[PDB]
Amino acid sequence: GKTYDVNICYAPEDREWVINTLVFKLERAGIKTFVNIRDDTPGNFFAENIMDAIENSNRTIVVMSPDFFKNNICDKTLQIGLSHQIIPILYRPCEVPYFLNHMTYLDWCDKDVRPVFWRNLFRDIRN
Amino acid sequence: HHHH
Ligand SMILES: [Cl-]
Repeated sequence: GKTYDVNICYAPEDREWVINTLVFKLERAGIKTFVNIRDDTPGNFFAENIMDAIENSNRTIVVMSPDFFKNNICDKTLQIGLSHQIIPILYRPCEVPYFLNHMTYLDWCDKDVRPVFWRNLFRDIRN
Repeated sequence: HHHH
């Protein structure tokens, strides 16, 4: 019942794939997406933009990578996201923190099952 | 359907 179907939480180092592949495909599929570089409010505090994205979206996609887990905004977003619903994507191999080590994720790195990645992602969002 |  939220304005956006999904918010995308990601590190700037992964922007190329996130914007040109993930957001591109989501929007083509009719999925309404909050993306910081378009939808953040300039002059709001970081925490305000985090909260706007989370509370106005049904779920938060978490784009896991080594750079995600070194990024302050990503961590703060994730912590609040755990109190709602998240869709973790393993985009690049990394050390996944203990509190995510028992959560099912969509594994982009597993090339042989890549043929079902988008099906699975879109199904969850639409469910 | 909501997670969890
Ligand atoms: Cl790592």
